[PDB]
Amino acid sequence: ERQLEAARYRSDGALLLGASSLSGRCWAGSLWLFKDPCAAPNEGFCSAGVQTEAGVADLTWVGERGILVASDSGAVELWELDENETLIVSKFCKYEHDDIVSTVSVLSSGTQAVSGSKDICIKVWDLAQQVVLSSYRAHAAQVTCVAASPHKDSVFLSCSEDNRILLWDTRCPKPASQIGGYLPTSLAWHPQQSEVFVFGDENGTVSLVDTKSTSCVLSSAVHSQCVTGLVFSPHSVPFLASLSEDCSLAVLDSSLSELFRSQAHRDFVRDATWSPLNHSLLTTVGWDHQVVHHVVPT
Amino acid sequence: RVSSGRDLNCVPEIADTLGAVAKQGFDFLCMPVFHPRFKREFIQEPAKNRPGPQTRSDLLLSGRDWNTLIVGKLSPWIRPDSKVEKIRRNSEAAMLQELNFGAYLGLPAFLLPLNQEDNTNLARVLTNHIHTGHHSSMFWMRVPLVAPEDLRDDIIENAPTTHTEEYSGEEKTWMWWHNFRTLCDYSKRIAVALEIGADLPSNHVIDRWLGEPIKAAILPTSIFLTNKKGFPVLSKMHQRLIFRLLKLEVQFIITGTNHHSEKEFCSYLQYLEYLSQNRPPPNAYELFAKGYEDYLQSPLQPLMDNLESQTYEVFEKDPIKYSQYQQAIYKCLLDRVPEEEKDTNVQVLMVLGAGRGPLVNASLRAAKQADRRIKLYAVEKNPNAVVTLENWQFEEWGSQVTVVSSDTREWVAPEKADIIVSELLGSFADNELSPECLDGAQHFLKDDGVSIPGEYTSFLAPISSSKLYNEVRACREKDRDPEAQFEMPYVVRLHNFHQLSAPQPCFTFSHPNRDPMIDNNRYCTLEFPVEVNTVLHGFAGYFETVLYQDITLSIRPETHSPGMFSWFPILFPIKQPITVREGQTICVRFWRCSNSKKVWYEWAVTAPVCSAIHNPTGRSYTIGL
Amino acid sequence: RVSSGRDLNCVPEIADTLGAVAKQGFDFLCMPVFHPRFKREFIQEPAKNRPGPQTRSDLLLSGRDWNTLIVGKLSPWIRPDSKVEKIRRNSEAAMLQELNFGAYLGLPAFLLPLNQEDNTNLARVLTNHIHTGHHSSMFWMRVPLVAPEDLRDDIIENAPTTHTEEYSGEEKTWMWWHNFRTLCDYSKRIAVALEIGADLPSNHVIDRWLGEPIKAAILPTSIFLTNKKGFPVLSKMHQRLIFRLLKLEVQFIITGTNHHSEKEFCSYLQYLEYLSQNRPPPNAYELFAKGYEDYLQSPLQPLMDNLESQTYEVFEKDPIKYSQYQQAIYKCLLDRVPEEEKDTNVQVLMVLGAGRGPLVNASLRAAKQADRRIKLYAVEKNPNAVVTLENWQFEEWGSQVTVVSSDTREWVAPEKADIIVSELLGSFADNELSPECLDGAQHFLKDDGVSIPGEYTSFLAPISSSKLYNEVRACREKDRDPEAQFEMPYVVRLHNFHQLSAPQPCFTFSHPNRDPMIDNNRYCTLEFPVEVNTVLHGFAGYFETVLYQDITLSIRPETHSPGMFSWFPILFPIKQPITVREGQTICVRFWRCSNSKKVWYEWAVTAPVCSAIHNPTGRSYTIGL
Amino acid sequence: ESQTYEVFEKDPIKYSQYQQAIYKCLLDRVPEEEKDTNVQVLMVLGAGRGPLVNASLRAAKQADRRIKLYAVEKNPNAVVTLENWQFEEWGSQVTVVSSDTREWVAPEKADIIVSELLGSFADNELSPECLDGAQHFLKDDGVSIPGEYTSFLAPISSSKLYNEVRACREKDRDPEAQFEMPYVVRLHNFHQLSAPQPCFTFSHPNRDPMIDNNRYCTLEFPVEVNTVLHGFAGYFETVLYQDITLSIRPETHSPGMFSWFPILFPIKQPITVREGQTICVRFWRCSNSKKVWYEWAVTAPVCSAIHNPTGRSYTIGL
Ligand SMILES: Nc1ncnc2c1ccn2[C@@H]1O[C@H]([C@H](O)c2ccc(Cl)c(F)c2)[C@@H](O)[C@H]1O
Ligand SMILES: Nc1ncnc2c1ccn2[C@@H]1O[C@H]([C@H](O)c2ccc(Cl)c(F)c2)[C@@H](O)[C@H]1O
Ligand SMILES: Nc1ncnc2c1ccn2[C@@H]1O[C@H]([C@H](O)c2ccc(Cl)c(F)c2)[C@@H](O)[C@H]1O
Repeated sequence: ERQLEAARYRSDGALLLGASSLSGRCWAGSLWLFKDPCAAPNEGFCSAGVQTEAGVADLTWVGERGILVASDSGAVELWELDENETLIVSKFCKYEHDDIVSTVSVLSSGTQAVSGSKDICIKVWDLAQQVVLSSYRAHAAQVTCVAASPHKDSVFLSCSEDNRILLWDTRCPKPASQIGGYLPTSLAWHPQQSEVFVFGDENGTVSLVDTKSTSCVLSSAVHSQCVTGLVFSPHSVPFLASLSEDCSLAVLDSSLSELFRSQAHRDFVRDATWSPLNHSLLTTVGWDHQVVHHVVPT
Repeated sequence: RVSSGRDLNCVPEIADTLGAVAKQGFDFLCMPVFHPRFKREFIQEPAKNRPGPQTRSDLLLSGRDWNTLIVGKLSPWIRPDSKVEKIRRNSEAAMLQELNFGAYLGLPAFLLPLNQEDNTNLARVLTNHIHTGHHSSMFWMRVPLVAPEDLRDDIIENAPTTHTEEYSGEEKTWMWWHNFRTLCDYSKRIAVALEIGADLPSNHVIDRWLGEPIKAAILPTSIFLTNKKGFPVLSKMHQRLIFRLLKLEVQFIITGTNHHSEKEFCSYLQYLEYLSQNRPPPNAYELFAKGYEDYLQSPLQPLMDNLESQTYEVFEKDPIKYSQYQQAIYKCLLDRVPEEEKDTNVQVLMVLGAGRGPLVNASLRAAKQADRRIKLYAVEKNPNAVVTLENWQFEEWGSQVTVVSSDTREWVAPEKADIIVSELLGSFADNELSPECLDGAQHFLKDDGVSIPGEYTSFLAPISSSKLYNEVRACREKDRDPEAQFEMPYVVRLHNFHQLSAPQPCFTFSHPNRDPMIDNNRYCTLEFPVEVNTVLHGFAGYFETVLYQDITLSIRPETHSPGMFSWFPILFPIKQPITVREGQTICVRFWRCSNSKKVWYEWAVTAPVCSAIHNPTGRSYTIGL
Repeated sequence: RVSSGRDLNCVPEIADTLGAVAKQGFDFLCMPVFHPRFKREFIQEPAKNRPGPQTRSDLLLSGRDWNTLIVGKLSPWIRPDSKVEKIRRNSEAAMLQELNFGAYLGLPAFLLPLNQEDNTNLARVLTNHIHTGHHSSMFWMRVPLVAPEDLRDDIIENAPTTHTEEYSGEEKTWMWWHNFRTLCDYSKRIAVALEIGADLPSNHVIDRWLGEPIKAAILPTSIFLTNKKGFPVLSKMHQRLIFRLLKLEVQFIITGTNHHSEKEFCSYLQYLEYLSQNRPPPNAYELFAKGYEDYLQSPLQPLMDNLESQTYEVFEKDPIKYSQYQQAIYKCLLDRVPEEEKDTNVQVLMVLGAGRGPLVNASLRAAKQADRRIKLYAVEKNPNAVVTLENWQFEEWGSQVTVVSSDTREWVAPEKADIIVSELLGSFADNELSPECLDGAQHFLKDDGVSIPGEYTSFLAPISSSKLYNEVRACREKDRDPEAQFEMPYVVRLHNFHQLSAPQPCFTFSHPNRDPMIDNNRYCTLEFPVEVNTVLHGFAGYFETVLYQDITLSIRPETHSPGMFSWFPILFPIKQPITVREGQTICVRFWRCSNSKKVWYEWAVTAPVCSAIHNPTGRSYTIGL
Repeated sequence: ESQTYEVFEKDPIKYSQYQQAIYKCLLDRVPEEEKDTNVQVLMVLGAGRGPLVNASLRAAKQADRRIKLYAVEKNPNAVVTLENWQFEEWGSQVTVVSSDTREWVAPEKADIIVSELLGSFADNELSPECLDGAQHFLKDDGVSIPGEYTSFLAPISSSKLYNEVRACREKDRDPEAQFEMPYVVRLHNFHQLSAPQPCFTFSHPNRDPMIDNNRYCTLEFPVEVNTVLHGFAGYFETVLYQDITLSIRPETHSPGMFSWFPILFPIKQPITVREGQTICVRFWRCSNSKKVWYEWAVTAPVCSAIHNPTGRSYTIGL
């Protein structure tokens, strides 16, 4: 597994890595836990490691010991670190989607998750009951990104290759609503203004949108290629880490101005996780098998 | 009976996956040739210098498994019609890279999706791959009956799904395909993989695909209902569509995930097999013509050419045709000779164009059951068939039959006929030149003589068939007009086509013919009302004949003689296909032309648009006199 | 094993005769279609009005039997070249009547005799049967090795048989055939039925038939000697001719009455099966050639085209080719690195055009055998083959092999090479453009670096083969020059041909190229002594390559590497056959031409007659740069 | 051929525009305080028989600036004219170079490159490839004259022209290859169905790391009449230097310039178009290492086949 797909820091600072082999003889995936982020991604120096039967398109921490994974086989899978946190064993593997599950997001309560897929469907999951509560054929093309509301279970965002950014509220009879330019590729809810979000497009542009007066507030030509990710810093006045297929990491302020720029990666930058311990430390992983630990000038 | 494939978008280990698919009973596997998520960069650094092998090795499977079991697929991220220039350029290099790797592997088919209106650059890139090297492989365009945008759930508050009917708009994915294959110059290597959704569209949407080259039908697991004992089944409306696809011999593809885990994945395939074994039983015509489906042949010219022995044998194997002829002569003998003249009045029967002798034996069988006296004359110009007749005469018939080795138009008959019996008709009734032959024989028929058949009429019907139009297109030859193939009729068992309007009569001939002037030349205008949106490619031709009073023969589908499988319909192509919208009228013009040497047809379309006059002066096709 | 037939001029009852023939073991029956003695009239009264059936009926055998078991026969009285006009006129009508009846019957072959010098009108009447109606049938011309006049007993007192050797006179029956097939315009439907006699002529006479389309060999029962047990046997010279005929897969025919009475009749067939089983055994080169005999193919262009995975697989299946390459690399390392430097010296080896890695594996086996250190670079411009190389490098080779996905003429190498190894040669040595590819790699070769191969030379030989001439002629295509097929080389496993002179070297290339300016363009003149009377139809091409010192590869017949059969010879045809008399010299000219985009050959014959210059400026054929 | 150069040289307007473009550039590059010290290296790429060398001489006399000319030309037949001109009139001032601009290893670097490598469809004579190969020897602040060029397409109707193309059928080739290649024609009896819209543009010098002279363009032409579409007229516009320009686009045509006629891209089958409909055309500029070609398709109101796929009927030699 050379292609690093995801990097997520948990509360204490343990770094979770998601990886897959996108070439060569075998096309499988792997999950890893590094209680020492500096030893990443060396397999001989990890705390926990598992080999999944298919690739890892997306993942999310579920609490502190649970790992929800979007698989290439069309399954949504839940893994669980044991008592000692030395093994990552499987709890459920449910094949409900009819194609690659490309995106996954844990809803506010940590009791439900929203999955998105190349099969055009968005599913809501009850993690404990291990079943699908709702399936929405809302888009007209591959679901690119699904991002749950930081505080409401019935609220979440979706974007797709059909050029639609949908704002969902499952309390309405028609849950989804279209939000007001190229195809939407990434979504990130603001952690402070919980009625504001950012989205990245396939042309490199990053936009700031307001949920109430939905008509797009600010936009910046950040990248020369597709925006793969937008991750907010743990600061009270947070910074936005934007990552791209242009193999570069950017760090923006609140006016979307570039403060930091890292061209350390030699391949696609897939994820970015800000450390809970040092808020100026941001970790990015890429298809070049590099785990790059950055020191953002906050 | 059912050739099936498994569509996967996840193949962790190809030998392992192929072993499981084969175990499940599938004949083939559609899979990605590169990892579907492995986006590659061809222009910008540092992503363009990505090391390592770009995909798995060709050594993983044997050459025969690559040639027979694997159908490649284009990576979902490849978007040659993207509105972003960079994505478009990267997607063009990636598309050629995937198609070339597929050609390197010797794959028998490669899938490419039509999932939007604009596919111009996808078509240009595929046309370019076709015009490079000498690979020769099939291309399968994945195209749904219903676009995703038109089958979505009505759950977007500020974008409602329109519940009003839009006739043309419901056929949009047909236009997707039509434009794509028009841009690709009707390549015979480009075909349709029709994707079948959960809720079938209106009949007119399903019928847009009649005549289209459908090579595959994609059945997702999510469309299957669950039966009494929990096994996957399909709706009755879906089942009928399955039966149509079985007739075209399509390859069924199962896509999606296993949603019937309690019954395993081969259950979906086993249900398909059940519909295949228990399909509505076919007719004897379907049993007979098996092998001749849309195979173009030249219409026989038994006047100009001497038919071969085995050609006579195939046309003689028609019990219905000869029993109708026997019944026609039987009835005529009774109507001519009353019981008080049962011995005194001998009837002079002249079989004109006797062949190897099936009509002479029908004339004998009709005289035994009618208990009438007959004097037979078997006239035949083919000296090869006359050998058969003269051996029959010497060994069985005797003095009763006089075999004449001559053309009916030259023969100076010693006696006059009470009845003339002939089989000088073709699939378009007068295309074998029966009027000219029987006209030349009228001088020796009694002033009260009966011709059997007494009348014949040809029928035309406008048809749509991109498969047939491509078949005619392939009949181009050296040393002749490069478009002469479209200016001549073909005899073909029409299979994958759509009849756009009901057959209307074209040309009729009555025998004997009184009217002083004769003139076997004709001119006919026909107006066909079309109730569908379609593409006109030619006209199907048929015939009806009155042997004697209520005894008749027909190949006009609606009145077809039960059991008569000999004559196939004829097809008059047109050089350029014509777009026709619902409610429009197709107006065709047919002329039957002739000089002292040859007879021919000429034809033009005059509405909704004009075509050129086809076969002017018989420049590409004539029937020898 | 031996496909046989029975020739009869007496068939009293067709089914009984057929059954008897089939009981004896014959696959087919040559018989008359009309009674041989039944002379017919077409012009004069009263004999023209002869009644009854003119022959047996077609209803006597199934169409399947007429199509596979009967070979028709021209009646011995039919003489279209008679000096008597009446006989000439009747014979034309009867010849058409018979050929037409054979076509009516669907006979797979029809025999016609060439038993005199002039058959002009026989040819004209056959050509006109071929241009009338619907075809497929084969015409077997019954022509004797020795004319009856030349083998008659010397028992005429006032007309002695000539005892003088007449070189061309003894070959007169070949000219009977040649003139006939020249008049009939080399019809593919016209073949030879060669008749063998009691006395065989000189080898030159037999050799006249090399390259001719012999489809049958007629063995009369009177030519068989009787062994001590009463069994029919053949002379050792006749047995040699039979082995020659088995190589061409001719159908053997037994004509004449049974002359081994107490020894039954199937004994003639038993003897043929005996010679067939006890023939000189085919070699390993003959084992692999099966099915490829005289089948024309386009020579591969690995620089212009990306070879397919299965093409790489056939060219790797040559153990002789790679054992020679390994031996050449092994010997070279020893000459470059002495034993005292075995651990401190690293040899930079570069495989240029590595394909799927067989030369990389051979380099690895040679460095281990020699106990020397090598640093490998595998250069390959086909990105699909680079996939195979990179999956090999990751799994087995490791860092020792650096895989370079590039064209050798563009690569900016990070180091110089001690040895360059390549297999960029084709069937005519430089036809894949190895000179231009290795010249482009010379800048990164050490001033004292070795090239494997270091040298290659193409060879040419004039050939006769009317069979290959007709295969080339059939390659006419639309949308191109009607003669382009004669101005391009073909890779063909030459089988039915005559080599008319020993191969001679044509073009030679050395690497590294010490000669400044040098130029890969060539002009060569060759003079080929010919000792036979013949017809030239083209030139076979071959090659020899010196990998290193005395380690060589060759496809030149006299120096052929035994066991290496991946490469078949090339064929450079000519537009028009050229007559060559014994003692004459054939002089050919060959050019190797080029610009910055293309390379091609041009050629002309200048003696004994000139031809046009073939492929001027690569108008019909170029090799892509 | 000699007489072909003679017909294209007979254009006083074209050469006076070129003279004015070089005159303006010399002033903008060399201030009055450097009138003698700064000699300007002018490289005429594709000098022909010498009308641009004389325009470069006429522009240096009226601008009163010092120039060192290099007349590069690959046609050895035209080089004979240039070398006789050099010996008899120009002298040491002009260095005649017998080479392709893409191969020439220049001794010096150019301040200005002057070229006439344009055709009726702007880049159809392969000017982008030729000037791209000459960029290595242009100064880091060098000026290319012309600096820019754009081609223009317009849908046309002409049953007379469609019949003329139809008559260009030949033996030994595709019977429809005549409709898959452009023609240079003085368009007379025709109807322009919609206003010309720009197609492909090239800027010299070209910075962008990737280069790629390949292009793809979609054009939507609004048609206000009922008509029959038979092909597309092609024209060009070029910026020699700032406000000095040349054009064959009818509406902006250079007054007096009669040399270059418009180009015509035919279509295999005529397309019926009703008033209010939009003709949508797609053009691609394609290439390999050996040749460059165009491919084109109509996509509205109805689709046509892609014309000239892979340059099967027409290619421009590199
Ligand atoms: N003017 C003429 N005068 C005398 N005979 C004529 C003509 C023109 C055609 N014929 C013959 O009619 C037969 C008929 O078409 C037929 C009969 C039976 C079978 Cl099964 C069949 F296939 C076809 C053929 O045998 C033709 O040779
Ligand atoms: N200028 C160039 N630079 C880099 N590679 C180049 C060229 C020109 C050709 N090649 C390659 O040489 C190989 C050789 O012909 C070969 C090897 C092995 C087998 Cl079995 C076989 F059939 C053919 C092919 O793989 C070609 O792609
Ligand atoms: N890559 C190259 N390197 C060097 N010279 C090159 C090229 C390509 C073309 N040329 C020359 O440019 C001239 C130009 O087209 C021209 C100039 C003047 C008149 Cl009047 C005219 F008709 C045409 C011709 O003389 C061509 O030979």
